[PDB]
This record gives sequence, structure tokens and C-alpha cells, in this order.
Amino acid sequence: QRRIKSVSVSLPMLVGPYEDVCAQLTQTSSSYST
Amino acid sequence: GERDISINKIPTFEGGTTGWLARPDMFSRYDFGIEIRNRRLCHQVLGFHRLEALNDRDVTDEIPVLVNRLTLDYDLNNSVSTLVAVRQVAYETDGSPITQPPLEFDYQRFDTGSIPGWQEMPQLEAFNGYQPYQM
Repeated sequence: QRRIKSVSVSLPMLVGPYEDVCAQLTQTSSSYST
Repeated sequence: GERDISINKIPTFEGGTTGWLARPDMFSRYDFGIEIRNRRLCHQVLGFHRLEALNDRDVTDEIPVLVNRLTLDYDLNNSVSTLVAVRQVAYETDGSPITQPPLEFDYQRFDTGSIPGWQEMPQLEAFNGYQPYQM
């Protein structure tokens, strides 16, 4: 069996010194009825 | 640099009271775990033939004549020095120098006057300042 414990993300990018990139992620649905 | 570096005089065989000169740019080396200190540069080199010995005509006061004087002529700076020029010289019986046309040098060299204004670096323009640089 497998269940998700946690997640994180990483972006190969360049960013301005004090640029706060703004984006968001969301889950639509998941298998196994969690 | 001991004898009078002027050309309008035959050098003396002896040096005179100058001694060898100083320099603006003395270096030192430690390539052996011990000092070397390097204070001197040439200015002239002189060729002498013991004339009355060679003639075998006299034995008292064998002053060789100067056949010719090499001139070794330098550019100077507080960190480096190098030849500007060299000449063959020899001396007439009236004591006039006679000289060959020199051989002359120049070297690409450091400067503080000409420096360019600064330029942007698009290629890298943000990718430094703590983590974003690695090289």
C-alpha cells in the first residue's frame, strides 16, 4: 500500500533579488479514496 | 652605472667614487628557504686590450685601452626596469665618442590613465549573491 505523507517543489529558475515568485498548486482528486 | 654615463667622455678604466648605483625596484627571492636581495643593474660594459703588452714594447703601467663601450640604457619604474636601448660606442684619439645608431625597444606595459568604464553582464546578471553563483 502507498499513501502520500508530504510534498515539496523545486524550480530551476532565476529570480530577482527580492522577487517573490507567486504561484500555487492544488490537488483535484486522488485514488484509493485516500 | 659607476663610471660617468655621459658619452662625451672616454670612460676611466677605474670606476670613480660613485660605486654601483641603486635602483627604484629592488626585488628579493626566497626560492631556497633563504634570501636573495637584488639591488643592481648594469649601465655599461667595456672592452680592454693591454696594448703595450700585446705590442710587447713596454712593461710599466700597462693601461689597456678601451676598444669599445657598450651602452645599456634603461626605462625605470618603481616596480620594474628594462632596456630602452643599447649602443656600440668607441672613442677617437681626441676623446670624442663615436657611436653606432642605437637598437631600441619597447614593451607593452601597465597603465593607470586609460581605464574603461564599467559594463553590465547580462549573461550572469543576477546569478550570484550567496547561492545563485557557483564556478
